Amino acid sequence: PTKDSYTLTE
Amino acid sequence: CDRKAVIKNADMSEEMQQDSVECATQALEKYNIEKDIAAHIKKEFDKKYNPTWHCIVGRNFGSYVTHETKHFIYFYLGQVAILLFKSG
Ligand SMILES: [Cl-]
Repeated sequence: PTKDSYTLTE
Repeated sequence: CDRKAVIKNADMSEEMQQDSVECATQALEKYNIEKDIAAHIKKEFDKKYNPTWHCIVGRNFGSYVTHETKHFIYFYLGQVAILLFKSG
């Protein structure tokens, strides 16, 4: 059971 | 010295989010180079919570990854961003 995620720095 | 921890996105127990922050805190105390910080955190989480974890540590990056549910956190320790997640 998996999910996709974004991250971004300020 | 005392960097403010700020969680930006978490898909994990509140227990582990505190463990992440604490473990990243120890890593930043021990190491200055981002890849060494990331290695320390990744290896501790492989031990404490079973493989396979991945860790990115930096001041400027964006990411798109696939992680097991309940095993993803993205937080700032001071001015340093830490992405830690399980996939595999
Ligand atoms: Cl560095």
